[PDB]
Amino acid sequence: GADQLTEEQIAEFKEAFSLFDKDGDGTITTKELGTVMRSLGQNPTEAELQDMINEVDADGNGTIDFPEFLTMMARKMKDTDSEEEIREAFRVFDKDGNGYISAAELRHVMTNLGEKLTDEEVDEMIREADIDGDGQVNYEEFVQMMT
Ligand SMILES: [Ca+2]
Ligand SMILES: [Ca+2]
Ligand SMILES: [Ca+2]
Ligand SMILES: [Ca+2]
Ligand SMILES: [Mg+2]
Ligand SMILES: [Mg+2]
Ligand SMILES: [Zn+2]
Repeated sequence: GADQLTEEQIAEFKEAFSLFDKDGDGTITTKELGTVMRSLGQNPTEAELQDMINEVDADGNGTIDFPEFLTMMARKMKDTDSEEEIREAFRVFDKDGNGYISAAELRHVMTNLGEKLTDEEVDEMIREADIDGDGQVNYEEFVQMMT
């Protein structure tokens, strides 16, 4: 849902993040999250606070940065949020929007993104990611292509 947030919503979330981030180091700790929760009448344990962070902790460093905070504010988990971002990346290559990346689409978009590969490199990239062997890369294959 983080992709559906408006500009004013994001600007308000920036103000909120700054109030959570007491020491201004750009990350929210369990200590900082706990302060906020208790100001709102809750008493989460340290384990419950760490779990709130883990649910959005895409990089696994144990703290919330602002992109992860946007996941939290959209009331989403990190797995759904990452799937939204992978699907956005997929759509960049799927120029004709049919749900499959062709060799010509991969060559075209990679070229315009500054990496001009030979026709042989593109065919090789397609074949390696093409699991079901239909000659194209669907979304589920695109995810494994990126791991
Ligand atoms: Ca901090
Ligand atoms: Ca993190
Ligand atoms: Ca396509
Ligand atoms: Ca395929
Ligand atoms: Mg969304
Ligand atoms: Mg966006
Ligand atoms: Zn995200």
